[PDB]
Amino acid sequence: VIKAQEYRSQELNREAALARLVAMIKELTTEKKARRPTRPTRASKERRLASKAQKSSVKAMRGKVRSGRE
Amino acid sequence: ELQEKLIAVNRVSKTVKGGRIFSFTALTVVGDGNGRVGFGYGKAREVPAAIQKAMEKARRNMINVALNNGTLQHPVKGVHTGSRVFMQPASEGTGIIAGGAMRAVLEVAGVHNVLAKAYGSTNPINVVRATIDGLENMNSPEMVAAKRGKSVEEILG
Repeated sequence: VIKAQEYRSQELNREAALARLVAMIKELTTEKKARRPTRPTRASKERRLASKAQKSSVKAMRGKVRSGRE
Repeated sequence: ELQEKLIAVNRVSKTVKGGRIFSFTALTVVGDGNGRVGFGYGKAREVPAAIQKAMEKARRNMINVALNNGTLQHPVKGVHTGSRVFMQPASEGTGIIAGGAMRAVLEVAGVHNVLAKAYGSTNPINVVRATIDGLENMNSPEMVAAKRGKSVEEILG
């Protein structure tokens, strides 16, 4: 339901009503582009693995030096 | 003849231009089980060499403890570098009730019954030093009766 009364002229008002209709239908039927989910970059995955391996080596060196070769 | 005990073996690092130089520090206590106890730190590139160095240092840094039939003479404190050790004599069936690095010191020293407690830092090197500090802080009744010109009975009577 549109009410076009901007103008003293009925023909101007009729075209304004049709223009409002077209603009509204366009804005309401335009489809939002879908958002595909992104993953972590494989560079970051390798970073995770590398930090993990480095801390692994440090923790292996740390702590308990048992066996004692004695 | 002389009981030896390895308390801890640690891996230390030096970080040179090429990378890390990993070394091993030992920590041992020797003692005749009759009031003579010493500790040796020792450190080398390999663990058995570190242990041998520590044992050879402990054998020559031994002190004398005046203990009363396998226990202490009186409650004693032994602070060294944030490690506060509290030892206290116990009856002849209690056993060594002591934490790590105190247990070895007391066992090689010949204290068979003791109620010990470690406060503050429990770093083994400083705990061993603190235990030995307390054990030499200990006084015998004869030592007290010699300090205060007085009979042993007049003291402990």
